[PDB]
Amino acid sequence: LYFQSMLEDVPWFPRKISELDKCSHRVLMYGSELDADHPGFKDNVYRQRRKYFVDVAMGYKYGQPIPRVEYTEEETKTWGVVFRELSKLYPTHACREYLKNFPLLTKYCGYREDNVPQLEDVSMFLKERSGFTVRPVAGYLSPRDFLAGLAYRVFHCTQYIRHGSDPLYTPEPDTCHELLGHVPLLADPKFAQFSQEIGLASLGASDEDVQKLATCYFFTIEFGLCKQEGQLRAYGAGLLSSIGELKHALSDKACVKAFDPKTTCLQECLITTFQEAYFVSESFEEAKEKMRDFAKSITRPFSVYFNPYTQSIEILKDTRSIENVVQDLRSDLNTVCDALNKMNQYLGI
Ligand SMILES: [Fe+3]
Repeated sequence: LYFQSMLEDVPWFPRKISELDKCSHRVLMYGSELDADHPGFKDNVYRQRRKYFVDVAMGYKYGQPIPRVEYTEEETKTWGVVFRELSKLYPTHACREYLKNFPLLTKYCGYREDNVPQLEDVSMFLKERSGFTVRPVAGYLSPRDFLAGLAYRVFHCTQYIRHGSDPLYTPEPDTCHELLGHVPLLADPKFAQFSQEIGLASLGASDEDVQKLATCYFFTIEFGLCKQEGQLRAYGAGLLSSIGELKHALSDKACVKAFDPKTTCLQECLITTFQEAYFVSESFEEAKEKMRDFAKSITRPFSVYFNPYTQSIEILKDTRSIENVVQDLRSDLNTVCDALNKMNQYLGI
């Protein structure tokens, strides 16, 4: 009864991976709902495709594999233009994590200019490498629902291609943005943990706090820089997608600051580019540390613990669940000691 009353005071969140379906289908604005200033607003042929990707995404259910999508010649050509113009900047703008996983994506997921990668290939790739998976989404989800996905290391992705009239421009996150922006970093473990941190911190949180985490998501996952060996590199997906803002964030005429969760979450997210400032993290371990610490400030009666074996959320409400966690850590520390002893036994140190 005590636990029942505890959850009634906080917003609903999926406690099982199967319950995440409720978040995936709560689309506030479907992809077929083109904006008035959209370059394909009068394109009936384009609207037909946008409606097609919506229906495909709406048909997705947990456990079922992501259906293969036959992209048209125009859509592949549009992908090809984006793929080339961004590849000319990556070895000088993208972080080390990006350049390490991108060739792997070319090998296993078919990242080419003459072929649009399928989500099912990407999902199996990410799961095997960082535990992340992707889901097709029919449109825009609330920040609460999208972040809830990250708590399970599930990234909701679009499948549609931007309008072919201008491949170097997109008002919305098309599949080119997802595959070339988010995916190559999702394959990195330290980044995956960092992305999952934001998600776990949103579970059961207030709308005000969720909006803050969404802002932190914006100026990191979407528009973030990382200092690697003095040189400045972009890791934000929004930067790795826009060829113009990518070179700008690493230019001299751009205001560059450091990622401070309490201050950054108050910064204004500008959809109409560019951004007023770009925040920098030293690493994805520090970034994870920044969100691991920031979650303490968010008000909720409990703390959450992700169970990767059952893909569920453990609510730490009593001393029993807490003691259970500590005991597991004592077992893991024992394994650490064993490895230490075996190292002394063989390496003589
Ligand atoms: Fe994005």
